[PDB]
Amino acid sequence: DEVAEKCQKLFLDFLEEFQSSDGEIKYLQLAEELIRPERNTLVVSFVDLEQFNQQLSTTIQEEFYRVYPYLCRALKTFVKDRKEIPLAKDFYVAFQDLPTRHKIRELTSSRIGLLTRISGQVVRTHPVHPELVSGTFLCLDCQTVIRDVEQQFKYTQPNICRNPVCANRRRFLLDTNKSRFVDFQKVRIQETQAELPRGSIPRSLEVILRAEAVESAQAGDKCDFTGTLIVVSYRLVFLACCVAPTNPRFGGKELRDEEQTAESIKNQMTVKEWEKVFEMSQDKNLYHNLCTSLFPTIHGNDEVKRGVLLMLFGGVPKTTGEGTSLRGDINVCIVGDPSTAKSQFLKHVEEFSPRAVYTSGKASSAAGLTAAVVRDEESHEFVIEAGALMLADNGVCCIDEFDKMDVRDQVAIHEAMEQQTISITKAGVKATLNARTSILAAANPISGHYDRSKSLKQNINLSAPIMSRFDLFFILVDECNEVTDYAIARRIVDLHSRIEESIDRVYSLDDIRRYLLFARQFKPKISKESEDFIVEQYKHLRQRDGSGVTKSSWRI
Amino acid sequence: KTVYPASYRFRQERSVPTFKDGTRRSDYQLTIEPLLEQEADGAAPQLTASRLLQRRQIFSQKLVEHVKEHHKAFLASL
Amino acid sequence: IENLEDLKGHSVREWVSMAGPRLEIHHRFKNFLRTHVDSHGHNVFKERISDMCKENRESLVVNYEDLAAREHVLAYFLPEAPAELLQIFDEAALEVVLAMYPKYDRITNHIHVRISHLPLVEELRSLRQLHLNQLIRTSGVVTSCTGVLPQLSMVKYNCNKCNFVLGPFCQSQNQEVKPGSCPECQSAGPFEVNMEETIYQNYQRIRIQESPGKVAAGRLPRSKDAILLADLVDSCKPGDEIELTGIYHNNYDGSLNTANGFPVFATVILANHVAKKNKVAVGELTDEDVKMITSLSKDQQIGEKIFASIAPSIYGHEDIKRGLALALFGGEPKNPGGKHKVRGDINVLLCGDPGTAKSQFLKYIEKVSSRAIFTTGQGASAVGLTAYQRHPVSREWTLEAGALVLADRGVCLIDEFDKMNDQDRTSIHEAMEQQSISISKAGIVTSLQARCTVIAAANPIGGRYDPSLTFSENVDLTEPIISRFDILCVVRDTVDPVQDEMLARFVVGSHVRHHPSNKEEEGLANGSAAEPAMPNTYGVEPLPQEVLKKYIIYAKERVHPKLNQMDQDKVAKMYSDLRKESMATGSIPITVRHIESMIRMAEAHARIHLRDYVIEDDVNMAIRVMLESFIDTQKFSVMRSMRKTFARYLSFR
Repeated sequence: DEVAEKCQKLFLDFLEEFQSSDGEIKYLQLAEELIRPERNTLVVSFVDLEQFNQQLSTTIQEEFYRVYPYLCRALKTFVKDRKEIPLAKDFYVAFQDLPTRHKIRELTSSRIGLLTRISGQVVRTHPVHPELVSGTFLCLDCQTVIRDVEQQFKYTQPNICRNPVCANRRRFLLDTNKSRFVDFQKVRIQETQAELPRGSIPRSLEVILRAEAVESAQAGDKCDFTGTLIVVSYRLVFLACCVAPTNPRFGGKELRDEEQTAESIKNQMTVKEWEKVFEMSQDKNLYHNLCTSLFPTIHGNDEVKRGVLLMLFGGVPKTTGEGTSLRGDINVCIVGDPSTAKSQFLKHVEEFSPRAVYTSGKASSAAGLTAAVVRDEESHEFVIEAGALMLADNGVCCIDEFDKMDVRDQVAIHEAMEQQTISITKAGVKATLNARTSILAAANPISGHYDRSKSLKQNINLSAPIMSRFDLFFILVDECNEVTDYAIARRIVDLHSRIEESIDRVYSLDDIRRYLLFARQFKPKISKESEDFIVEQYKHLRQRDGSGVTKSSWRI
Repeated sequence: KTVYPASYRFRQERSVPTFKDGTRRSDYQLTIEPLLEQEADGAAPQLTASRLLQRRQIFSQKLVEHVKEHHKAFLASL
Repeated sequence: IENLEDLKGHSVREWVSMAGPRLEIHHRFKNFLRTHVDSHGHNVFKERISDMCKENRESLVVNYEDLAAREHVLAYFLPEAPAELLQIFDEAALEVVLAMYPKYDRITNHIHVRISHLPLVEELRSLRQLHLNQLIRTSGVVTSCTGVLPQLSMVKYNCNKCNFVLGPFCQSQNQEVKPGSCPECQSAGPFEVNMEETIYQNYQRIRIQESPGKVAAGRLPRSKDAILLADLVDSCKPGDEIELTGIYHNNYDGSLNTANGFPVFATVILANHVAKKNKVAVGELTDEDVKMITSLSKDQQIGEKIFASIAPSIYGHEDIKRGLALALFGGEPKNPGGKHKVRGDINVLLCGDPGTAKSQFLKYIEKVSSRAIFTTGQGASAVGLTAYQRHPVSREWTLEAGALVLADRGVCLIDEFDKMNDQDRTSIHEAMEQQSISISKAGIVTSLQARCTVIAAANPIGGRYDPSLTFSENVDLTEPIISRFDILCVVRDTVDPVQDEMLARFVVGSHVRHHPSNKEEEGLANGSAAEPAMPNTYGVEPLPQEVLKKYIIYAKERVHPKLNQMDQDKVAKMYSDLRKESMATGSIPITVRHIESMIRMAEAHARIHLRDYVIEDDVNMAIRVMLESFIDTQKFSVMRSMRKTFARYLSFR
């Protein structure tokens, strides 16, 4: 058709007319790498193509499956003018940088041929498998070799041979050294728990990438694949191209993976995120004003508001001398409430921080949240399935009611608060991963309330090896005075009578999430006047631990 | 490379950017760029078994002129 | 025919297709087989012909350095596409063995030549579609193997139409004959099922896995299908780091081409040559490292040189770090008996009070070694241990392996051992008694070798550890598993104001040294360091990282200490002193385990100082280690009767 040919001649001039930063084109440096036959990078920016033409780029994303062979012959002709290339290796369009994102639940029947982008995250990982693209068959009737055999989505066989007398209406023969294959991966994606406000219908979608899109594809990648949905009996498969592991949903573009200077980050961030974190960081009550502005329904108890804010940040995963990362995250848990008022502490964090889960005691068995293993039904092979602790990486997992549970589940999670890693080798299948997820436990008393007659170790079910690996341990303060119920009752009246009017925060929730990425930028150091202050405070808690003679209650 | 910069020449983006690396998907860390004339096929500078035969003598002649230059100082010292 | 660099528009799989240049290439390799010119001039290839016909071993090996040195213009044309050059070369070997030995024709022919020592080695992760149909040398550890499999390769069918029986046919996994073009001039007739006219062909498949030495925390392992044909059969064992060369060729099925539209798209590797490596890794090391290790070993303080480097993150517990370095060697498992194979591995069982970080002491030895794994208690059981069923896809039987088989001659790390099930602790004794497992499944038995050192970390029952009880009863473990280790050095933490000033001072010094911001001027910027070395308890400088890497791959595979006969009779009468004194206050006597184990630590310390034979200085420092671990398993009140009496034995050097 003449419509597809018009979209290729004008696209060839885009790589020479539209400049980049200076008077050079970003595709000029990419042409020097394509000469070496092991790397085929063809990144095309969509936000820059609309500046030169808009009506031309409309038919590209609307009908992409038909212009698929036209993009391979146009880019190969343009690079031929730069430098002569051999005629024995093809390429692949790597169209990325799409500002428009589509939801998995937003799909109909005409989604094929649309060059869009799908979000989500991948859980299951499959090995590479080749694919017959450019092959060569041989007729077993007249002994003639037929070259240039392209396989689309079915078994494309030559119905008419070279001899116009008879043909082979059965099978052929796969060539050996005259057949080019392209390997791919048949990964299994999964809907993210931070984008499902209503309805709980989990499903997946077939995603197939290209040859150079391997390596960076392991169990625990929250990337968003980009490509075009292809329809197969009759199934669905999303043909991807490149990957880009970023933050869940939207968010920033830098956390604990890429490090740069301070002059290159200012050119990418907005101007509204500069003076907001500049004049407010010089105050003296910055650590206290962020406690009331986030929990307006909680009156009093300043010991639980200053620990939840530090839970998101905390320590950093350092590296020892031999190259082994130890700890680097704070853990806390409360006890002294029969699930009557501590439930709101886990709900405010689940809605705020998207990297958080929520489960009860009986809802989590032995595995499920760590790493589940089960033989596949359509492959018959022992695979490894990620849990809830692997999806909430660099975050915090919530868990309530620590009583209605057995003992086999606590043993399988002992390597989470001390090593922050998962090492499960079951059935000769190695699956050693890592996750920096803090455990936000919530212990519950035996008889519901704290008994004053019994000891402090007889009201809880936690033993010594469990509390030794755990970090901070708080207990809810219980006061039986006439002023406690008189002050908490006034906050309940103002909340149920004045709907959406009792909140009097000084900083909205839009700026709280912005200050989460600035903490992971400039890593603080240790002053030379603090080594003498830490060695003199540990000896105080050493004598505070041994109240009797040697041991007592909490071991420090 | 100093005694003969007419065979292999290195290329990288050190200094301030990223020190080569690149972090691609096919391993990139300090590559090498050969210096070979363009052939009649029209592709990458491909080398065979007969091309490296006389090419080794072009690299070895830098040592022949140095093994006899240093020998002059040994005879003058005796 | 002479010049090969002028292909004249041809490709690699076309210039060597005709018989033009083949005349000179075939005559050159044929005359070179009988006329071997090596270094001094010894024709050894002539004697190899008479050696391969004795045991019917059709595997003629040849060094690659010999063919690359005599013909400098042919060292590149061979690794191009040797898929068809080695097949035609097999016919040349038949014209040599039959020309001088006419009695060899009575046996089967088609001798497959071999090739060893390749100048290129590629890992099992960087191979994609660019290395298709390329003879690449790729190593890797073997996961499991398969025995004899009756592969359907030729089935006879009785026919009656022209007095010609149908056959032979092709039904193997390599190539098949699809209906529609019969090889017998496209003919077909009646069929008849037989019962004794079926000649099967040998066929086995091998699983290839990555080496655990290059596996980090946060990666997923990959598998590889290895298809081995005839000749090379039963040449590899599961759980052994060997080397197998093959061609990276695709898979050609023949069972799904009648119903499915796409065949099995997979990339396997055929069989060409095997190489069982252990002993060849030490012979290919560098030379500048052998000279620098001898200059530092002349001092008499090399014993504490590696003890101060174990776990440089937590200070204290000097007796614990001594047992971790001795268990890394594992001793030398020999055969001291005459018919019984006695194991010789140093097994250390750690168990401390939860709160002193016991698992961090094990994460350091797994990074400074060459092969080490890490598992938990609830993450494995009796299935994922050493061996466990079939392949329910097309009626097949293939056994699998666990984690102790793949960890050959290495150090295994097992976490959470006291919380293990009762049905699992009573099934691990078979692997820690003979270093082998006899799998008796489907009437096929096969023995292998698995050298492992069990290093577990247990916890006391319920709350904390109580020194007032015995170690054999304080931990929820059975009794037959305790009498299988060797070093039982345990520690108990308590409030001590006379030594708490070094704990809080060492954790704050390593907090800044092991900081990512400090590595910019130390690891990133060479020639600068903020903090020097930490003050050890012996005044000996520690070791960085590259010293421990080139330490276990040299001393362990070089000097082999033997068994002499010095003053070993003195220990006989000395053992009777404690045998009739242990029950005099309240303690269990010493069994025979502490007698046969003295040879283990005697050869471990002699390997550090590089001693060809055992010395009296090594057997003395081994008694103080076995006694300090046995006293920690009884009551603290009876310690004044054993330490004060045997004070002359606990004070050597």
